[PDB]
Amino acid sequence: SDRVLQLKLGNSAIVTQEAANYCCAYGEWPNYLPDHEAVAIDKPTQPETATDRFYTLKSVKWETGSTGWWWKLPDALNNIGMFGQNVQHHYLYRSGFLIHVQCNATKFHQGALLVVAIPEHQRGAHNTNTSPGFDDIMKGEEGGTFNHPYVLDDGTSLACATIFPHQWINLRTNNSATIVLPWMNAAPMDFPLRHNQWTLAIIPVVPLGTRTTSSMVPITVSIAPMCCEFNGLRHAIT
Amino acid sequence: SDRVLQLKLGNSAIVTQEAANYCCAYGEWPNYLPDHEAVAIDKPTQPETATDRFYTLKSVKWETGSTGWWWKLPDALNNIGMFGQNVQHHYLYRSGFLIHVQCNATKFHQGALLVVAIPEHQRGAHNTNTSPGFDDIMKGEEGGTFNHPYVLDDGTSLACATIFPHQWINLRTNNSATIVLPWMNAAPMDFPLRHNQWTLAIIPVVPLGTRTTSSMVPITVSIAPMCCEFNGLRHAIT
Amino acid sequence: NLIVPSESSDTCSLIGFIAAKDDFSLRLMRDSPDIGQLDHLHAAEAAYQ
Amino acid sequence: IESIIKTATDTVKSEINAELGVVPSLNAVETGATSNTEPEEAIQTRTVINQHGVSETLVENFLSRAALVSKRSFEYKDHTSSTADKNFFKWTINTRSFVQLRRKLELFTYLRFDAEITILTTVAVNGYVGLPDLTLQAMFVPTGALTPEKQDSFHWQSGSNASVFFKISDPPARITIPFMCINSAYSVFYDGFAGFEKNGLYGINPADTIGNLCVRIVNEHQPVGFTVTVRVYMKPKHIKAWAPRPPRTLPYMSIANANYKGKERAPNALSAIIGNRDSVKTMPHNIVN
Amino acid sequence: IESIIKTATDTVKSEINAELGVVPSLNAVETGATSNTEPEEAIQTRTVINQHGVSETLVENFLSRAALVSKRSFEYKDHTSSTADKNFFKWTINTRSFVQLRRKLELFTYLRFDAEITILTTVAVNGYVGLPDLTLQAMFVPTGALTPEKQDSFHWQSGSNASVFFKISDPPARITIPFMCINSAYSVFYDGFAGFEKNGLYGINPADTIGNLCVRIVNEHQPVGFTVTVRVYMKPKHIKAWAPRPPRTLPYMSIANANYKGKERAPNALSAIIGNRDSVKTMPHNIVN
Amino acid sequence: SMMEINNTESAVGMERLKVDISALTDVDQLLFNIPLDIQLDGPLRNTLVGNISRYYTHWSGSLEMTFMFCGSFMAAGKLILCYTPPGGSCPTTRETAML
Amino acid sequence: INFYKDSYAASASKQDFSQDPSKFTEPVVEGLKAAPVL
Amino acid sequence: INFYKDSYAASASKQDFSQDPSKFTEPVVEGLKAAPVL
Ligand SMILES: COCCn1cc(-c2ccnc3c(NCc4ccc(OC(C)C)cc4)cccc23)cn1
Ligand SMILES: COCCn1cc(-c2ccnc3c(NCc4ccc(OC(C)C)cc4)cccc23)cn1
Repeated sequence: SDRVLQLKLGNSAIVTQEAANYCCAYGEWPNYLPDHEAVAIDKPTQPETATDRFYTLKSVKWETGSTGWWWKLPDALNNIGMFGQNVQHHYLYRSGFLIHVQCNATKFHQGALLVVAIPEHQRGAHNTNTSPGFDDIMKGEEGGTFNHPYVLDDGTSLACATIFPHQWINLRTNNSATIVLPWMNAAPMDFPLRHNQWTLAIIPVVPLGTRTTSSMVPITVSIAPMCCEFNGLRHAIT
Repeated sequence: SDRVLQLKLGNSAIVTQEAANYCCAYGEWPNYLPDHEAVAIDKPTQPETATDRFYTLKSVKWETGSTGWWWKLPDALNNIGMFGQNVQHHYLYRSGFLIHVQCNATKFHQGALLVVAIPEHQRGAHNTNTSPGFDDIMKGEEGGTFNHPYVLDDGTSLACATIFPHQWINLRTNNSATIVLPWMNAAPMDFPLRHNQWTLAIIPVVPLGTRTTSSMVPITVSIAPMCCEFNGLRHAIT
Repeated sequence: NLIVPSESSDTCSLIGFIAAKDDFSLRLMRDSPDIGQLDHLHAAEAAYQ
Repeated sequence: IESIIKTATDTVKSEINAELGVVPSLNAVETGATSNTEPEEAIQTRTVINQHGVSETLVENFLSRAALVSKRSFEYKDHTSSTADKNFFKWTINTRSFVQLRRKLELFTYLRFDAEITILTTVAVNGYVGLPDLTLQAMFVPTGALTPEKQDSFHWQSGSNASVFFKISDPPARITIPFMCINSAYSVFYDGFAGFEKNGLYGINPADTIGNLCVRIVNEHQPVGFTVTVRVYMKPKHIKAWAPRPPRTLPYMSIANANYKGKERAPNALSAIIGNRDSVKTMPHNIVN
Repeated sequence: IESIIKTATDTVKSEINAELGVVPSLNAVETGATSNTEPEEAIQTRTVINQHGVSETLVENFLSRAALVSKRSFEYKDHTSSTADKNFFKWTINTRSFVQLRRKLELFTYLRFDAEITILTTVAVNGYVGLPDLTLQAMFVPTGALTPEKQDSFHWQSGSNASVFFKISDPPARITIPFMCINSAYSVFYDGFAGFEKNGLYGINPADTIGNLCVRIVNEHQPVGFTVTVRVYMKPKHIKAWAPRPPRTLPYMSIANANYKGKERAPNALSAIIGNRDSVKTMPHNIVN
Repeated sequence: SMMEINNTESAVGMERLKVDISALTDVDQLLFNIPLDIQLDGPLRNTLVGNISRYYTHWSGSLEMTFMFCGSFMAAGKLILCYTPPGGSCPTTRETAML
Repeated sequence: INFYKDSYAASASKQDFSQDPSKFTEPVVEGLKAAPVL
Repeated sequence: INFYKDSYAASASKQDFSQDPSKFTEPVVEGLKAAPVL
């Protein structure tokens, strides 16, 4: 039963026939900001279906030498569709996210991806005292690659990364992963261009392998913002 | 009493201390499309305060030789703020409008402007069989000037234009005009880039005159869309 | 991507289908431009013989 | 507030006024309201019980009169050598060709009506032998249906088009066409463009397209030629009308647009709609005895 | 389940989904069922109260339009020297000769209907003297009744055949013929042979045979020749229809069979029904600005 | 009923009713587009909805397109199918069509 | 007399005497006094 | 208006709004769910 899943948000829908349940991060579901937690007193815009829909990013190729991939939220979506437009015209944003990761192969392929959503993934640099710069962090829709996935590029470890909300794509078992992220911040709202709440990380702990004829094995990320609110309307930074 | 007026919509407000009541066109007030009149079955976006706010256009100079000025709606707003962004990304739009026209002078000035909102102001050309072209009609935010205001550029007459929703700015009496426009179309919604529901016309039936020292006497137009709805989300035409 | 093992065909087909939903309505009947004739059909004259 | 009005209003008798703070003859045109001064307030009046009906200015009565919309003459003859309407014509249906009907309709922005159509046919001998009692076929060809190419083409078999067959000796042929707009009203004026590109027609709402009227003589040609004239009359009925407009003042130029030139001199010149008088103090038809 | 449908269905507003185990956009075409995905399941919808009627696609309205089934011209003259329809013709009744009516009927496998028949007559002088107001006789000759051999043969005395006499100056003659199949419906298609031997006609159900229509001019010939054209129109009414079919795509070849050739190139060629585009990525009428 | 999406030269008869998909070595690639004009000649004309609608002039309401994948059981893949409301050019890139 | 099945075939409807001229003569938000009007 | 004795003479019957499209759209023995359909 729970190997099939359909997700419908706005004008977008995704079906998978090979799910492994799905994760709700820390058991929460996204919600709008209630009046007893609100700070900014202006009336928020809540675009609903214009923003709360799946956006598909550019696919990445799974190759035998891959270290893994990451995308930061909201950064990866800040220039996409009506979510991007609302981000660019408003000082403050808030949302959850629905993350759906897709990777299929044959019954003769093997490989395992850890799919983990990390809150406040503050990156370290390797072998220097200088902190990471703006262009090291803010990759946008393309995302980044792990330098040292074994320490999550932060001097901690991959081994303990299962403390974060996660699933696996084990090619023998499943072809997709789904994680639902609530709003995860110390403030009730934030400036979308200078802080990332969540980092999606996809790490190949078991490498892709087969003895069939090789095909390109892509990994595709689809993300739906959930319960988007925006405050402090002005001209677009853009 | 009814010489003072305050209008508040979204983050914008206008006060006038020298109004002459205000016009509600045909006695209607703007409203959202009810379910028993709706055609398009997708859920509309209703941005509220992001769109339903005053936009101020570029001012025009009142000069002794002026023929008058016109702006077409929604055309004049199709590139402004979040109203423009919603227009560019949606196939269908609907709204009312709040029009506020501003012109002040001294107690030694005289002059009278007819301020008239014309539904379906289909323009004619002078002295040719060829219909007006796209660039004759679609002026955008800058608007146009009347060629022959005496026949409203349509072979009818200025004299009977008071059948349309209107006010006067008579400089002796008042310095502002306000007209509230409902949705005025044969369809419940329309494509915003190819049809204009309303034309604002400002025509100096009595010319500006004084014997004081001359100043620039500008006319300023502020327009608030009201109860905006958009349907058929896609990529921006833009 | 389309991903297949060596013993499957490397090329696969879609069939597309269309239908109306039950919110669908048609109006103002006309002659369909799909059919026409330039002459009498064969044996149409023979119906008079 | 809406009310039912069958007759013009009564006048009540009125007295002398002299009330401080009450000035019913003063008004403010700048508001855009029309003057509310009543006659009883301007002068001393008598009582008049007013029995004049208002039914003849009902919009239904004003517009529901049959008017000429189309007039076509063509030769009924052997056409083998002609270069011409060869015993049939096609007409693209419109309301803009005859100015008397056009100006009345253009008093409104939106109209919803059914159209009563009367088709009148007349025949004359070409330059006499008597007049033939011909049969005609009119066929309505909607948008995207094929129009006939010849008098005898198979399009006239009319499997799904509505056709009416009528004789010249009959009373005029008559049919009603329903209100057929894809909107709830026709757009009498259209401040817009018909297509999604920039080169489409200005001023014609695509939503209002009726179609084509195709009329043939059904008889084979005679040994001699005749001229046949077809006149089409439209009467709007079951009318709703919205947003009254300034009437047309300058002569119409085109069926396709509102373009204007004016007459060369007043009246109805572009510079002067009303004809001139010698001065604002001159009374042109002053009674003198 | 049968239900009464007068208008198109309403749309209900819909929320965000994200339910495990529920996939309304996935379907199985192999079952032969059509997709049951509703719009509310595919996207977020608003509420729409839908008032559009569906009466114009009723099968009664779709088919009950008068269409040309037969058209014959013949010389009205002294025929003593002619070799020809000698002031009369015989027609073997069929629905297959005019493609617009034929294609609509062939959307169904079985039809039951009564036939409203309108007979329109027109006359022209042979290559002018005026047109004569002739009387015509149409006689229905059922299966196994004898057809007339001459304009003046005693078969026209019509003791038990139904005849209608009509003038050219009249309105078109009109009669209704009942549903007369020996089965409960006409077989619009017939995958079978008409006779108990092997040489009988393929494709025509003998059960559907109507008979012959015989039309004469009743007047004796004039001193001069005229050409008379008779047009017969059929309107089905009181219609029941069963088993809808793929529409005809290739041009009809014959009244007697379904034989096909196609047009020489697309559209409606045997190798290509739809006209070509440059590629599956080419948009032929792409808007560009 | 089947759409004639592969209405191209070098597709003959039955070949016009299917679209062939292959493994690609570039990401996000366009596979095909479908012209939606039922009046003009295109993949929708010779369909049950198409043929019946062409006896009429006016139309309203929603359409469904269903696609059946006919690869082998061992074939895997994900497609995105996009409808763009009118006003602009047909999108040629996935991050445009995705909107 | 109307024996046709479609109701749009009927003769003209000359019976609707409802009027509301104030939607054209007095489209002001505050109704005017019969005090000075400004 | 029908003064003819035979009932087949009557005008057309445009009043039967009964439909059952499921006999063509869903002729399956087991009705489908709005779970996966196979
Ligand atoms: C303010 O106006 C803007 C709206 N607007 C309405 C019409 C209009 C609608 C329907 N009909 C029309 C007609 N009717 C010709 C006709 C059609 C079918 C016929 O059918 C027989 C052949 C069976 C016969 C005659 C002639 C002229 C105009 C019309 C045009 N514009
Ligand atoms: C889908 O279709 C397959 C079934 N199908 C029904 C018919 C049909 C039935 C009855 N009639 C017909 C007719 N009627 C000519 C006519 C007959 C008798 C008349 O009687 C007067 C002389 C008194 C007049 C005219 C002309 C053409 C066709 C028919 C043919 N095939």
